[PDB]
Amino acid sequence: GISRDSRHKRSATGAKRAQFRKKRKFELGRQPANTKIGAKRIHSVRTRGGNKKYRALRIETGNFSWASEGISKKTRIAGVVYHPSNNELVRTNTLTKAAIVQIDATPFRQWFEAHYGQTLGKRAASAKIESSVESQFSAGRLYACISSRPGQSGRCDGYILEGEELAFYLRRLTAKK
Amino acid sequence: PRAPRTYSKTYSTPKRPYESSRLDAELKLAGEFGLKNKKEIYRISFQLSKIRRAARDLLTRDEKD
Amino acid sequence: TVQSERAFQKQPHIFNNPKVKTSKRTKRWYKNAGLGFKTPKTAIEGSYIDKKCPFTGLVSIRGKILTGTVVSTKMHRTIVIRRAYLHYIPKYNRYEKRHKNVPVHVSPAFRVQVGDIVTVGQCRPISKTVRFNVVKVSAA
Amino acid sequence: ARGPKKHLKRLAAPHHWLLDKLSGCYAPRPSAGPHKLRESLPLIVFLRNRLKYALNGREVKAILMQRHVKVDGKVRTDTTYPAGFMDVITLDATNENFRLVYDVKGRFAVHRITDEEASYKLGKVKKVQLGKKGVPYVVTHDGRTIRYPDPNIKVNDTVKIDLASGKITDFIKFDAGKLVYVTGGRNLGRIGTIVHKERHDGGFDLVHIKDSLDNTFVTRLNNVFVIGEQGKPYISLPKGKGIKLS
Amino acid sequence: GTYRKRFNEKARSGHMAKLKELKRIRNKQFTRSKVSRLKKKRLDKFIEHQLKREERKTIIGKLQDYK
RNA sequence: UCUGGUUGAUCCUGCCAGUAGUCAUAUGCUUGUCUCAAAGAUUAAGCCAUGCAUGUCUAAGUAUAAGCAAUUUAUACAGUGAAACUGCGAAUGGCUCAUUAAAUCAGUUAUCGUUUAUUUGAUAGUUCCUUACAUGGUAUAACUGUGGUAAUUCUAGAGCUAAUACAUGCUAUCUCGACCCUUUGGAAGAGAUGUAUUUAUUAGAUAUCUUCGGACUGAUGAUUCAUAAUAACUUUUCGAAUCGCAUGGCCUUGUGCUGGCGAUGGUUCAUUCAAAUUUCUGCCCUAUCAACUUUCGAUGGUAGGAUAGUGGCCUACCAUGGUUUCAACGGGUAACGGGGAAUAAGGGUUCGAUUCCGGAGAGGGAGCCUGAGAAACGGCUACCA
RNA sequence: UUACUUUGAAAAAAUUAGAGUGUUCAAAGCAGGCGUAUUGCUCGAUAUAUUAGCAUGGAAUAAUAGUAGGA
Repeated sequence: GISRDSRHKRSATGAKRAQFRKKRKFELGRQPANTKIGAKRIHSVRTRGGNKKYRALRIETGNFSWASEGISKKTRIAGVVYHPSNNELVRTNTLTKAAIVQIDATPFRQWFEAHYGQTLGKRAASAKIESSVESQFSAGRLYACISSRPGQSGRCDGYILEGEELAFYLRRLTAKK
Repeated sequence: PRAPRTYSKTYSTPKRPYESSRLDAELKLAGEFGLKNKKEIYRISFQLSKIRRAARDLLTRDEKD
Repeated sequence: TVQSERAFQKQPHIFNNPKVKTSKRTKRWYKNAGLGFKTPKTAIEGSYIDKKCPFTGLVSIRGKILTGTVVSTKMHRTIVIRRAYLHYIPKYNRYEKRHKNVPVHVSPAFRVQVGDIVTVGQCRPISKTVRFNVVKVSAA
Repeated sequence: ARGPKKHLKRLAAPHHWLLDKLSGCYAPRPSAGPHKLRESLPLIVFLRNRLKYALNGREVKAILMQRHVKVDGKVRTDTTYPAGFMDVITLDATNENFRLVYDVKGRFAVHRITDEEASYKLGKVKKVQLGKKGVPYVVTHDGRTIRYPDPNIKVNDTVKIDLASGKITDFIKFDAGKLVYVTGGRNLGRIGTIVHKERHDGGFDLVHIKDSLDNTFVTRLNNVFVIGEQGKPYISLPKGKGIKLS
Repeated sequence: GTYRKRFNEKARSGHMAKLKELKRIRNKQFTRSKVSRLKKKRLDKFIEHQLKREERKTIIGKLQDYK
């Protein structure tokens, strides 16, 4: 089905190129893995060389890193909120790169309690965090940008949205609601 | 899928093949030297033509080139 | 403005620590494209984000280098130049004029106007027709 | 083709093998190895067409499976192994060592070699790099990876390698005034001292060489190969010492 | 040549399909049997001559009433 | 490219006569020797009876053949070896030029934009961490037997038994060093310690005394490169339950400890044989073909998907762009491209399916499995003929 | 500054043009032979931008850039 040659497109001048060969194997494409949220389910695809490549069909958990603290914790992904390519992906809960998902916040706030001796909500300069991040902690979900390619590696790894990106995507969410 | 052996034509018919002076020339040569063929006389004349053409070009080139 | 798109434009893997307070509120990454091309201070102290700017993006300049005369500047961040050359017809023992319109990317760190002489360097395929990148602009 | 070729026609072969164009259609395609395809001498070409120690490929098999041939200290048994340039090929029953090195006419050249000279081998350090666990290595012109080199070894510098331990004995820098062998291109086999490295950026650095009759030519850095200092080649050159004449 | 007359179009079934599609997409710029043709032309001329005959006769009728 | 003819003779314009070759294409007659050599053509890349053209074993993966040799050291096996499992190859070679006119191709570049079986060189002690390693477990083939069918390299049910099949899995070394007494150092104590996948972060910068003996990171023209470190993550990898010849060193005389040559394998990195993209410039006839491309991706931007990877390659959301009288687009080609072949004084012109190189195809659309490598056709599937 | 010119590297073999050699001649084909071989001796093995790219030398031609004001 899918192939990705450049012999079936129009020319640069706007001409129609006649066919040159049959489709080749080294210009194949494969069917997208619309990775949704559910119990973990992952295919393995054999790729050029003998190289394995894991596709994710449904994945629940993920590894999310707090960049300002430089740490990483495994959390549970709740649901996709924003995605800059397709609000149909937002609707159907597809997990891709550059998606904006809400995650659980309990391991992050547990690490924060055990590391700074202070709860969240309701070494002080180190304990001080940002206001929107504190609001999300009080809410119970954290905004995090996915930065992995779950149709390729089968992992959903992201980073918690820090100040400037959080401001931009908060404006985006509030304007698009 | 071999390499081609090279062959080459060893003689060459002259420009005007029928001419009384050249016919009597080849009669003189064939009867005097015991030949049998205009093929043989054209063989020798072709060799001499090649030689004299090479010599003429080396004349026209510069001395001590 | 910088954030005029649906996604957040950024320099990838370049991170500005929020707990660390410094003077320059962003952290910008810039390189020099070699070959004696002076990187512009507008690209050093700019504010744009461009994946294909040869001084700030992930694009190398390598191999061939051309110069051209700009023809059209109507599409976003790419121009079209026109190289001219003299082809030689050995039958008629004289020449003829020809031209090839090569489309080429331009960084937002440059200001081209239709008519000047630019110098472009070959990079990896940016788009369908864009394989070069404007690296040194000169007026006329 | 849908994969790698395994055959080589007779006229497709590299010219300097001196393979005569009637004894068949195929020439020993040299197997993958240390040296590149267009500048390698298979052992069948060396033993049969050059030394005349064999009359057939079956006799070359008989010799190699008898385990007489050693190429750089180690036994080879593949008859199309790519023995390249600056190689040591020892035949023990014949008591000969051969340095493979080019002649002036552009072809390879048997060089009879004694034991004390066969014990080592030059190699053009071509890629110096930092490997895993933070160790440095050099990659010479025959694939030889040598971890832990001297810190002053750079690209394009000759390294004299002790064979029986695979180690770096010493090295020869790349400066003007060294003795330079030329390996590829039109002038290959012309041993001359290097005068000036004309250096461009992104292009190819040319090299101006001047040899003993004070004749001057230009090659590329890819074809230049440093041997030794002025008048002191580390190896023994073939006859004529690499001088092109009239 | 793209549009020749081959030997076996019944074997060149799919070949002719892709060629016809190519011709359509190419000459979209422009769009966006001879004996039978002679019989068609002479048929049109004959039926037109008969219409000329009938209209001639009714004009004769018109003028003979109008005199 | 020339010669002959008008008229008393002469010059140009004319008319006629005369002349040519062609590995050109058919064809006719003749044809003894020696050497050498080719062996397509209906614009039919139209159709095939039969036969063959791809298989493979070393001392070194698996033999209880109810195979053979007896027989002499071999009561686990040991020689040779059908069959079958396993490994590799079948992706090269051979044929043909149907398609394709900036396409293939030629010369020139790039990969700081990727995959690579093999070959070659390097490479991995992680010691401990609470409840078999003198070496775990399942099956299945071939085989024995019971059968089906008009038929094919069809195979079903039942009983065995193996692995380099398949699936599991455990087996100290550095730094500092108080002391001591001094050499030949050895020492209480303090401290550290795999790869692989994915993400986040960090580094990867470089305009005075003497006991004369001793103390006061790299590369490129250029990188987010090589490399290192931190925190976690994984339906998660690897870190040898393999094989041949020999039998030496030890001794607490245990059938205890150690040990040579070499075969297969395996993570990463480099190399080689490659592969895919890729930059400049170059194609025959056509203007009584002047506008063409964009719904159906045409030109660019951003994000994602997909791929080995770049990329409108594809999906979104966006701007309205791109080519052309320097000939775009579309048409014709009895168009595979090139090295090359013929000819003339030079210039040119005409051939090039055809011994080498490259591309494409296997009756024609389409699709895939295995594999490092195929959109394979002496592989498989569906359609048409 | 470029065009244009000079030179150099690059333009696979086979083909072509050349040099050697008594295949019995020839069309072809191929690339040493002697020695006191314990240290040497002899000859030949060259050329083929036709445009693009790369490097280089220029004194013409043809385009192409750059003195002025005030006190």
